[PDB]
Amino acid sequence: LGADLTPCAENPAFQALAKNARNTTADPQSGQKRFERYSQALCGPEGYPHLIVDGRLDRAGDFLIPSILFLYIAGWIGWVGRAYLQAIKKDSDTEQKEIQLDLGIALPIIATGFAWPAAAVKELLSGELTAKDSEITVSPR
Amino acid sequence: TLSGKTPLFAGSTGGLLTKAVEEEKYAITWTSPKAQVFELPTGGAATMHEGENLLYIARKEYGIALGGQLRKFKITNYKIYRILPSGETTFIHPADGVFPEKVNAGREKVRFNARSIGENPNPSQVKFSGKATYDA
Amino acid sequence: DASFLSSIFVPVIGWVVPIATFSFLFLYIEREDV
Amino acid sequence: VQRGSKVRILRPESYWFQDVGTVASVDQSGIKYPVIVRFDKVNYAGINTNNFAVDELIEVE
Amino acid sequence: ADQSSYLIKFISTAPVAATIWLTITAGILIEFNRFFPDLLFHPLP
Amino acid sequence: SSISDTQVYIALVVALIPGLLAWRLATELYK
Amino acid sequence: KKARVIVDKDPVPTSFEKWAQPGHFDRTLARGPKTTTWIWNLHALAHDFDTHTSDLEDISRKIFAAHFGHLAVVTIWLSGMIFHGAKFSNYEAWLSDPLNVRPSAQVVWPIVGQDILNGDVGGGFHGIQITSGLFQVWRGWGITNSFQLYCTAIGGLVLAGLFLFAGWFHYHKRAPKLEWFQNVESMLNHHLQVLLGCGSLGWAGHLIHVSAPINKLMDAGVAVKDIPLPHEFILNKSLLIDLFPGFAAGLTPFFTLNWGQYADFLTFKGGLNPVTGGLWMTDIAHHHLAIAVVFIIAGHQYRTNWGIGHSIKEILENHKGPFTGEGHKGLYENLTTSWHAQLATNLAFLGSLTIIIAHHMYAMPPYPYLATDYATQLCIFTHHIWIGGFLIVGGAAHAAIFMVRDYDPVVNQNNVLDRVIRHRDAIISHLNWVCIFLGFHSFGLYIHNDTMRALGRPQDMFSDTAIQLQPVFAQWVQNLHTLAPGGTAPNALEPVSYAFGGGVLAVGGKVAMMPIALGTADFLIHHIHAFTIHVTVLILLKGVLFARSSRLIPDKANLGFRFPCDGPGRGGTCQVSGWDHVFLGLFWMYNSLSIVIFHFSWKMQSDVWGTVDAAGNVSHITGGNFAQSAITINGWLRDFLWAQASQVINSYGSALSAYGLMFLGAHFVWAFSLMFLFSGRGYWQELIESIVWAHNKLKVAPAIQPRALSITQGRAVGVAHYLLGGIATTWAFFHAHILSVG
Amino acid sequence: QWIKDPLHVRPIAHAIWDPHFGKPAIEAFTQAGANGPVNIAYSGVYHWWYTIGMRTNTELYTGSVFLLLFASLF
Amino acid sequence: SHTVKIYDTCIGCTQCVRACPTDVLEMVPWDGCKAAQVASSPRTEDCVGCKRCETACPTDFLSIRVYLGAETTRSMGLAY
Ligand code: CLA
Ligand code: CLA
Ligand code: CLA
Ligand SMILES: CCCCCCCCCCCCCCCC(=O)OC[C@H](COP(=O)(O)OC[C@@H](O)CO)OC(=O)CCCCCCCCCCCCCCC
Ligand code: SF4
Ligand code: SF4
Repeated sequence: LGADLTPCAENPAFQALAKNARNTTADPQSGQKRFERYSQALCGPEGYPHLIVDGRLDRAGDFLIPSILFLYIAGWIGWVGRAYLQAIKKDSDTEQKEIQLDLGIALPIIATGFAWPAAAVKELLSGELTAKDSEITVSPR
Repeated sequence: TLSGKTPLFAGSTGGLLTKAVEEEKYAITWTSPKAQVFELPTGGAATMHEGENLLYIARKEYGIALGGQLRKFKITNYKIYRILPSGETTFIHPADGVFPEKVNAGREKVRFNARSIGENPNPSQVKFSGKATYDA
Repeated sequence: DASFLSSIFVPVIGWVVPIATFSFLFLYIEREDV
Repeated sequence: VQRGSKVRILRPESYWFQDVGTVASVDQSGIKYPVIVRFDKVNYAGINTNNFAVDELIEVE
Repeated sequence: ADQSSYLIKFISTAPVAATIWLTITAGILIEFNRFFPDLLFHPLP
Repeated sequence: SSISDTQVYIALVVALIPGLLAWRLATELYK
Repeated sequence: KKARVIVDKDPVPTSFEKWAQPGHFDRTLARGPKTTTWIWNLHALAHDFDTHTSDLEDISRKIFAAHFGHLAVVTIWLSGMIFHGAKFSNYEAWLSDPLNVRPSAQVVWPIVGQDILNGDVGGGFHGIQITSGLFQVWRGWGITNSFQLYCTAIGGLVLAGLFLFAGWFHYHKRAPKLEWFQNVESMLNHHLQVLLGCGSLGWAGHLIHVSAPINKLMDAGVAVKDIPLPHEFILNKSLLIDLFPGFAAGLTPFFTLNWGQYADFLTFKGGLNPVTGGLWMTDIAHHHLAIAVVFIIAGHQYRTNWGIGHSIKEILENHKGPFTGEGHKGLYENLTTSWHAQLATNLAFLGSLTIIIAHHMYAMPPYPYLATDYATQLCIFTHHIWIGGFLIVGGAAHAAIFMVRDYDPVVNQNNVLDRVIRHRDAIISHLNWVCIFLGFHSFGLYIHNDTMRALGRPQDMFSDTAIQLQPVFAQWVQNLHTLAPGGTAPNALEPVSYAFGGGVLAVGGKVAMMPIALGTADFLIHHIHAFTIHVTVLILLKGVLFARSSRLIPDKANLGFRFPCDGPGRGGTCQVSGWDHVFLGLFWMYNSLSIVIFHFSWKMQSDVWGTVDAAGNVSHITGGNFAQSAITINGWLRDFLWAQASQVINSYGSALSAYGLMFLGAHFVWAFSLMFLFSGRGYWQELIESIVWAHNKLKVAPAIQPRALSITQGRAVGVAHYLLGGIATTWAFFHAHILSVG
Repeated sequence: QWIKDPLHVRPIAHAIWDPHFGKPAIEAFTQAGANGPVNIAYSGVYHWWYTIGMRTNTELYTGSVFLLLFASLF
Repeated sequence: SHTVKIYDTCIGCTQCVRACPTDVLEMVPWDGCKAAQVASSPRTEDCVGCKRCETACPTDFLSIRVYLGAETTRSMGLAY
């Protein structure tokens, strides 16, 4: 797109960097397979692949696929932590259960965390996702 | 004015400076059942006398720290004086004759507000008036 | 040919104004009249 | 306001303003802040009790 | 074994569960980057 | 090259006027 | 009384119950968390055994067991370093060519491109070049192959497990009484004799039988495969007599005091071995023998169960004079009833000793091929300087903790401690004066020099070509040491170190050690050192002497060792505690030692280290620029910090790239410290209030209430990141620069 | 002098009169074609005064005296 | 001097009088609490402003408050 972006296959600087390619892992062809993967990206004038994050599906693997994958994993984590905190408030020793986890409570919660978007929609539509503003504390104005 | 024996210590440089002769000076008196070692508020060890003791000090807080220490020696008859350069000796602690932790009759409420603190007015309501928000 | 004014004004700004100013301000902040 | 009844604080200066507390005891001496209320949360001083008036409380049931 | 219950309550404490869980997570990431290195983007068909 | 001696002397004499007015204003602001 | 073994049987049961109870040891922590303050208090109170129990016997038992656990930690570390030298190093390739192979352990696994760090160190090996000098230590031990390193590592692991079992044993099974610990005379006798004199005598035995023969064969040019095993010098006597002919006479010249036949292997040469640049192994063995005899005799001083000897208490009772009142009367009871007074003395004098070790091990290089390994020399000097500075600060901390907790006015009455309290205004105001004086006449001369050089006035500076300040007393002491092998040490051949004088010793075409000439810049920097040391002393001594009281706050001992303030009144009383004085003294220790190690680095690179030609002239690393550049702050900034940090910034894409990364990340941590040091916790608690609101809205709120750090924890975190970042920057800078140019 | 070559002539802020300067410093700041030691101006006041029509030193002088009387007015 | 004022939410537990290092505070008779006592500050000229009384107070936000004001030799805590 912008500021002299060519495909990596057409760029002489990318093919100049591809010859002297350090091996990332123990196999000798990591440096060659790295540039063979990165050849389909767009390329700056110095030879480096520039990602395009505007949202088109030609470049969806640059940012859109990591976005959906991250949001799924982070929603899993935050949802499971929320559900565990709400699970242990009914037990009357809640502070002890935060420094010492109950595995018998936590492990079904981390197992059931694959359906966090469905559960989050079902809790948003039910109104149990949030508390009322008059029921939580605030400071003097 | 004040009768008492100076406690036994060889002197410190932490004692009382020119403010004593020019501005104000404090004294603490107490009686002891026996001669024993206490710590000065100025730093160092000193032996109190069996009988009446007198120890001139620079600040009142020195006397109340020492009187808090003398309670560990089961001594509760200590008195703190304020001495001016004119020689004017006034009796300040305990002023009433009873320690301030105990209620005594004849004491009046000083600087009592008959409201909770969240009921103080705003600063802009009291602006240019010469009063504070917490007054009265 | 007024370049000689610097050898007057720079010593005045650097010595005479600080001495007179700090002397006034010192005797003013130590004064008990006003 | 009864002993053992869940109440909510209406004192704005309090640590537990708009937060649920539990009544411990109520004094009948005609004093201004008779109701002793206990909390699960402690304040910044580490204390979880305070005296309140009847006007500073609403019952939570 | 009553001491085994004590060991399970020890493993369930916050720093020990943290070091076990983050060791497992870091090990998964390290092993994935051993076998499949250099994934700047997801490659497309 | 530059301006003359007469112009520097005249500018100093003119600068005595905001000096005197600044003295009066600073004393008035204190008063 | 008498010194006997007395031991309780099974005091504490061995059970995992209290591992499930975090904070079981304090009565306040054992209730459980209500805020996040509890979690940090579980760590700040974890080793403060006085808050655990009040009785001194249980505290002493906990200390003795924790010492065994700590020795087990150090032994695991030591045997792990020896195991990396065994399995993952080029040690055997380094023995064959010490001048051209760089020492390296720690091969790095290839995962994310970090096998760039496995650089070509030589000997057919790729790995991280090490700077701790384990290789020189092992060559001085006489170790010639990897299997001896494996046996040493396995022995270290067995010794570590034995220490760990000993700690378990003396806490749970057989715990000593309090009167066992208070036999300080018996402890001093056994330490000075067995731990030091018998240890130095056994090490003299090793140096005579194993180290000096093997190192003499290595220096003669024999290959390390042709050098016989060290037990074959004991079996076959003719090899020793072929190396050292004094072994032909046997043990009979020892007992008949005919010690002159042993002069083959017990020398007094001085100087350095011209092949290795290290000390002579015969001198080192003779040293350990003489030291062994002195410590064995010294450990017979104190009285035990047989009448003869000394009471340390009686020695202390006698030493009173006219100025000092009752003398050292109560000081025995302070050191026998308080572990903090002992930790103050042992930590301050062991930190001073560690600094002394740094100076001695640069100037008289003990190990073979240590002097021409410039990287190891710089790193072990600067390492031991930092360790010594930290331990001195810890000694001052525990002096303040003694004054707050364990000090007794009844015991310490009219003695030296009671009297130094009673004129602390005199001491502290005079130390205040010495610090202001030295700050002017050390740093203000640099400011004068910067201004004079900036104004185009080099003749008005303090330099060698202008107003001269010659360090004339240190020049005098150097001349007296150069002339000592003639008359004031007739049986020495060469001076104690070449740093005082006596010509240039070159090993491998590089300067091992040469005379360190002292001019105006050395005068200026020694007074910078005197100034920064004195300010550090001012802070730490003012913390200890005012730990209990001051004019400002008379009951400071009631508030404790570690408290933030006594509130905003009486002017403002932030940072009056003993902890806070340790806190500020940490910064000044950092400042001082940073200037110490910068002085070492630039002085040794500019005036000592470098190459020697066949003509004999020495070309140094930075070219002698210390004399004219180090007298200005601009010269330091330019020719030391800008010029020598070219190697750590130009190091991406090389094997030294981790040091560039650590250089930047240490700058990050040092800058991150200033968030904690400059701010305060009322802001942060009010910010946590809005974050806790946003959690209470979404019903994700912990029962453990989020709190900001305490005031003291804000200070501790800030100074910890300040020290971590500032020292790791100097670490990465020293490493990348000296691994390039050394 | 800056009028006839704004690209190659350094503007002058003011003169230096400093008795602390040694002779190499006095030589080092005798720059931009000046008779003595001077400071170079970096505030762009030459470009601004040249753009808005000023051409001589007398015009700058009358500007400064006008601002002296204008400050007297305030 | 500083200004120390006592609000009506006092419970009379006398902890501010005990915490005070300079004897500012005393307990007086009262009838608005169960302990029948408030704290009172007659000697605010001895007040250094260290706020140990506010540290010692158990009520939810402070039956007693210190308002820092003009500085004297006593309020600054100078022995000279
Ligand atoms: C249960 C876990 C959890 C969840 C769901 C949230 C949720 C939230 N936090 Mg968060 N927080 C947490 C833990 C959590 N927090 C912890 C432990 C800390 C202390 C480090 C913080 C510190 C924190 C700050 C400082 C801020 C938030 C903010 C927020 C909000 C915006 C999202 C965000 O910034 O996330 C990002 C949160 C972080 C990067 C903090 C670390 C998160 C950790 C790594 C996850 C905890 C994992 C948990 C312990 C696992 C439990 C599993 C269980 C089965 C045992 C959102 C309401 C922001 C806000 O108020 O926005 C309106 C904000 O400013 N939080
Ligand atoms: C032989 C050495 C020695 C010993 C036994 C002690 C022992 C003690 N000290 Mg002490 N101290 C020492 C050296 C020593 N210190 C030194 C060298 C200093 C100066 C730096 C101090 C300064 C000092 C102060 C100022 C205080 C103590 C206190 C204490 C007591 C409680 C310690 C505790 O609970 O641990 C708690 C330990 C921790 C919570 C660990 C802290 C982690 C550190 C700060 C970070 C380390 C970073 C690491 C080196 C590198 C980064 C790694 C990272 C990435 C993981 C205990 C009696 C305290 C006390 O109450 O005394 C009675 C106290 O207030 N000491
Ligand atoms: C570069 C920064 C810097 C500087 C200059 C200082 C300066 C000083 N600190 Mg320090 N300090 C610093 C950073 C610094 N600190 C930091 C970061 C901390 C935080 C931990 C501290 C914490 C700290 C403590 C805790 C202590 C000090 C102390 C001191 C004093 C040392 C003794 C003395 O008088 O020195 C001599 C003075 C100097 C070297 C300053 C420069 C003097 C110049 C060169 C000469 C004057 C120039 C000129 C004549 C003036 C011209 C004026 C012009 C307007 C006319 C001094 C005032 C100690 C102290 O007060 O003990 C007496 C002390 O106890 N400091
Ligand atoms: C702590 C570090 C020392 C810094 C202090 C230096 C400046 C301070 C001046 C001292 C003021 C008063 C001192 C106490 C006043 C005092 O008590 O005087 C009296 C004291 C002797 O007191 P007594 O006669 O009562 O002896 C009784 C003793 O048993 C103690 O009770 O004399 C000295 O200690 C003078 C020593 C001066 C200290 C300087 C010597 C330092 C040793 C240097 C050796 C290092 C190796 C050098 C190798 C070349
Ligand atoms: S709250 Fe903080 S700033 Fe204030 S006096 Fe205490 S320690 Fe100092
Ligand atoms: S601020 Fe200090 S002196 Fe004043 S009332 Fe409180 S505790 Fe007493």
